[PDB]
Amino acid sequence: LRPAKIDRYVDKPAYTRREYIRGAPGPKITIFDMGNPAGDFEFEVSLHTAEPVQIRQNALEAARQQVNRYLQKNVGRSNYHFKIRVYPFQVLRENPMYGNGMRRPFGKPIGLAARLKKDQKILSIRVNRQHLKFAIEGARRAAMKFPCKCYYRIYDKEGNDVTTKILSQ
Amino acid sequence: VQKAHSFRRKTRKKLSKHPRRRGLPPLTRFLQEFEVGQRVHIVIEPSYHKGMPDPRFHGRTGTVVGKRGEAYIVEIKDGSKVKTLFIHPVHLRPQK
RNA sequence: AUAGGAGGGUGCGGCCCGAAAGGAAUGAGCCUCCCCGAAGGAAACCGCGGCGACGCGGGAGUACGAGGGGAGGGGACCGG
RNA sequence: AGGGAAACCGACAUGCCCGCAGCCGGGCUUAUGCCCGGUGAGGGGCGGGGUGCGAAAGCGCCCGGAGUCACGGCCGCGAG
RNA sequence: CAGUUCGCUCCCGUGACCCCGGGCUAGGGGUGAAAGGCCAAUCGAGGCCGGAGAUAGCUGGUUCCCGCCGAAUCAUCCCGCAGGAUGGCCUCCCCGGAGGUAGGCGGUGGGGUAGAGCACUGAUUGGAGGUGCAGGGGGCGAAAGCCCCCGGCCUCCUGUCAAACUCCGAACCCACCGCCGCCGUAGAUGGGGGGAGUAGGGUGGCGGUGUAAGCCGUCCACCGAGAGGGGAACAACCCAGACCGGGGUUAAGGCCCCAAAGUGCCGGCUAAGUGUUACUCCAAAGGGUGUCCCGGGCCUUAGACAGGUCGAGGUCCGGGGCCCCGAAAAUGGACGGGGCUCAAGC
RNA sequence: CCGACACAGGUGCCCCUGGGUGAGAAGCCUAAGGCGUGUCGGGGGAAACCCGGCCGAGGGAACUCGGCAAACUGGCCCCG
RNA sequence: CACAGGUCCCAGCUAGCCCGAAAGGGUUUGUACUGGGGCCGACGCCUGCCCAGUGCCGGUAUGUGAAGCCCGGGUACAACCGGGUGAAGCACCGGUAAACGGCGGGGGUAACUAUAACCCUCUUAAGGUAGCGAAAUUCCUUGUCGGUUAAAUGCCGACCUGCAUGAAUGGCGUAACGAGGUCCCCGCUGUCCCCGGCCGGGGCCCGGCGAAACCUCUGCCUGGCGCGCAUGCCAGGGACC
RNA sequence: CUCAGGCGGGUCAGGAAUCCGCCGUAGAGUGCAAGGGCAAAAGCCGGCCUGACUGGACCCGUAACAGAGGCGGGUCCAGCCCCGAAAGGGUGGCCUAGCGAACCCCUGUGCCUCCCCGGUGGGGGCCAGGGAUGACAGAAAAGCUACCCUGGGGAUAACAGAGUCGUCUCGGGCGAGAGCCCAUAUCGACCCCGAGGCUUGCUACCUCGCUGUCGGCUCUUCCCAUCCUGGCCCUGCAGCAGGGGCCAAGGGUGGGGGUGUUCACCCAUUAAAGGGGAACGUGAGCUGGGUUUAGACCGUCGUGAGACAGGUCGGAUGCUAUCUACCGGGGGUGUUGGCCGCCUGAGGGGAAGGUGCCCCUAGUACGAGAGGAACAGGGUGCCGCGGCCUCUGGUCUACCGG
RNA sequence: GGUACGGCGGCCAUAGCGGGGGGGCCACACCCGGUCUCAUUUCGAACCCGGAAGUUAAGCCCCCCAGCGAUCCCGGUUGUACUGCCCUCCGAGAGGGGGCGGGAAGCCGGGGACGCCGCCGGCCA
Repeated sequence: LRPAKIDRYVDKPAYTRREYIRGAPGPKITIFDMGNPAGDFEFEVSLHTAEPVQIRQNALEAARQQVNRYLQKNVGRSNYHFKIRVYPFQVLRENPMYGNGMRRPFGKPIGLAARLKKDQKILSIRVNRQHLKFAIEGARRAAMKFPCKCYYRIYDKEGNDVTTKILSQ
Repeated sequence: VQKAHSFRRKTRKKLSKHPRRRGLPPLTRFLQEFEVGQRVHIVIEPSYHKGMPDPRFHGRTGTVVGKRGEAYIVEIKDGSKVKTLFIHPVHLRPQK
């Protein structure tokens, strides 16, 4: 597996038309909703990206697995809702290189990634007051697996930012 | 790979029509008249396939300098060359 | 014989040459004085503003200014 | 005197319109000069004409006289 | 010593042996126990002279001065790709006579890019409702059938997309008309003729491609084909476009010394020689009661914390500036150098 | 004589060789014959280093691609 | 490379093979125990299958097959068109492998587990026999086992899984021979541990004769810029001739 | 006249035979790819017909601006016609692909013409259609070169240099999990951020009027990401030893077997037997074993000449130092007159030293036991360096003897 | 001049889809019957020929709505997203920023919108 810095940046154009892309791989991440989606939770911790970034499906799956394990261990399946709000659409290609070099260098698909915009939410963990610390820790652990700087905010049901208010008292 | 220019080369959107404008256009544009020296814009009607100028000259403004049959003779200046075209009135619009 | 750059360019200073063809005793370098001067352009001092570096008005568009002219002294160099 | 593969046929010495320079007349302008109205060589455009294709229309080329010789120069082709 | 030699060592030395004189085989030919070997220091076709000054798109060279204007390496075609022709861009001469449009304002038309969005086409997490739907599998029943789920297909909610999607849609670009501006009767726009050179471009911004360097186009700004003043030197970066002799003021930028100009002024920050870098060169994720600040909070001046007693402010959170760790290379040494700490850094 | 030469090559080793040792026209010494012209001389603990030659304690191929080079044996008689 | 030996092919003479423009000629003052043309290469034991492919040889009934000749048309004569005859050569048939060259694959295989060995059948002519094998041939490879050494990408013997051995482009073996390549043992030694002395000739100085290769000008460094590795440029360091 | 699909209802008949009603902007269809256009149609079903024609103009595109043989398309005039009541439409396919110079030849159709005239056979010419060049703006066309030759190219490869670091080597963030519990004694998944230019690759920027390759020997020097030697921290550190980490580059890091080998493997010692840079340091220093000419053999491929980043045997290494560089040896000038002698020490160089073992401490501390230290104190070896010839050995072309 | 009358058109959804109430002087229709004109790939269903017994049930005409669709104005998101020219402005990079000039899309809230308009004629006056 090549370094993620090769695909971290969004200079290249969007490459997501499976009708014309030949051999595009299938997704490696298949679960995006976990916990109790229909539960009534007071607070929502959302993780935002600081820069326009491409997050590989491998990183998304790793963050999903670790955060879900931590939440199951420390919260309870019926006390949280962990959701990943972005699906990988961009197709990551690579130069398929006795042995020519840079001749016909158009790349073949090798993976998938999700492209995001500045200050865009990546994932959201809905929890009650008690489990806010665990939600924050899970968000931090997820952020530690991404190729860019990320921050987290706490919103109430309406959508007002109350992160400082809550974390202070 | 180099591609030569043809009549419909790269005209997916230029020669397309608004979805609500599908069908025959009103007959005023078809039956309009012009006078020598009048200046007219070249706006192609994709539905009518007769008397259509090359799409490369779509959107320009030319000078009427005569008439042949039901087509108007329109002169344009491409760079420094004078080009004469025979355009059906349905593909024309008066200036102002 | 304590000094660094393709061996030259700009400016001048030592040492040396300097009859002719270049100026010059019908005056050379040089010393003094007087007049007009384009663009530009101070300060002493007086009053005021600013926390301060400093600035504003007068002095003043004055002294000076590339160059263009004139007079006086000396008597052999200047250019090269 | 051109048109045509060939047989072969075979044309404006100005019918008309715009119009620069020049010329004429008028106004302003010290003058230069500018403006206006006519005539306008050369110039442009119509009209008409010869021939080739055609049943004809219509088109191509051409038609209201400038060429020729010489000295020198640039260039293209072939010869080293 | 020698355009093949000398020394030691080594092999044959009555045989297919070594040597001499007279003869024959001559160049696509001779001779060859076959190595393309030898044929007068020449052999995958000898030498001499003639064709012959052969030809080449390939390499090199092309001789006096000043004056005026001044390019190009991009489109089509070639057994074309180190070469040519037709165009484009340069220059010189002449005809024509009243206009022209690089810039701008307003108007009449064209557009589908950036952005955005799901109204089409194709993708996309979960939930709710509706449909027996060739789904399919089970309970149920000799059998025909029902009852369960799961799946398929529609509507809605929820969470996301598109270079080969668009219900929308700029900046902006182009054509034409009126005008301002500029050029033009000291003759433009335009037309005819003569002579070219140019068919490897580079840097820089943008677009496609690539791990990146790079490759391929586009923009015409700079070098090519460009002096002078600076960035330490530097093609391309900044000022600037230059006839000759003088005077002055400014531009880029600079003022502690090298080095002309301040150890200049006020407020704040840095303790790391961090820095002393406009760009050509410049290290990150992650962390820091290191400091200087801003904004929100909860307790809150004999009451808050540190250890029911003292008795002045505490305890968090999200941020901003500078700095710190993360940070290992080969000749001795690089902020240009010296050096610089209320600065000569920011 | 040929090779550009007063060339260590080739042509001509083409014809011949006293005494001793010895199988020998071998090696060494020597008589006759020839020469000091295989042509620049002189100096010197006057070095390092290079080329030719001799020896070298203990070990004996540990060197090296490889015992390259050198060393060991060496003639004659008898046995085997 | 040659060689003696083996074997194959053409030729009864005005032949076979060959030089040449021709005339004439070489083999030839020759005559099958001969002349000419290939391949292997003393000697010992042997040399298996295949004639579909290419080549060579013989036949060629039959098809095609040039000119010439004949017939009809055409031309006042020809040019021209159609048909008949039709050699060689090809098509066609057969021989020929010490001619060029080839000698696989599956269906399978069972009985003991592998093994599969005998063994039967089809694609096209046949499916590699005797021998030899990790080889001057073996990719994996420094194959595996044994010997040689303390230690073995070496050498020798064996195994067979022969990428890609093999019978006259010969297979296998072989005494004697070799300035051929290759491994080991005794002995020897300055090859080496580890180099040290000595001899003669140069080197060095002095007296003479006396050149050439080469040469943009010049000529100190560290870190940089640059066509990317500078004595000459930039900032520094050092340096008497 | 109106499609695809869907809904409700119908004998065989069900998912799908053939029907009936409703919804249905095209979700159908077009001769064919895609794009666009087409719903009282350009689609579906029917009637008639051949304009898929003849003689000609002007214009757009291929080929913007900006030149073009050939080709395609558009707007028209005339002729003779098709459909329709008429308007109106028809010069092929709804628009964009389905194709091609010169010369020569075949065909149609009318005319001109063939050397003094005329006739006949035959020939030539003008116009239209056709036979093809796919390398498609149009030569008719198989290979080896290692015996090669020539002219050039750093416009263009192999080694090296330069840029980059995908790969390579080496670090860091988080912490699921393994560790009796315990994430961090030790290992650390899935993910993410970096350093070096020590492997390989990519690019083609310098070098093809010449910069000699791998390996070994000789010799010099440098980096730390340290193998040992010096000093420390954590430990799942009792001692003896281990695992992880920090400071530290003064010194050492050796000898052998096969192989051309670097490397890797193996043997006996050792404290250790570290990885790298210097034009993959070092051929005007050496050697020439591997690699890469010319000779030859084997296997495989090719009809063949031949080829093989497949083996195998053989196969040349030029130098009189011009400048600078370093090693030592000399002659001058200057240092305010000259000369002899003795000193000072600014500076530069050094490793002048490095490292084992043995005896005691001690069979002690520690430990159930086995096993087993350290401080201090003594001895000595090896490597390196600088000197000497009394002793021992070599030589001793002085010398003596056989 | 009137008319809850018709024919031929213009812009071609702000005009459409879906709903509610009202009308029959003339006029427009539904509708009665198929000999003649015309037709069914059967059907007088359509098309066509001949008329008025009935009806305004609905096409048509007059008025009304805001459920869907469309679209105009205003306010908020917002001078946000994005962008032309210059830059010795910042950022390790990605990229951003300053000056002058342009400026959305979508969403939310309040209004608009159930079409305007032209020529002629019929009937009445």
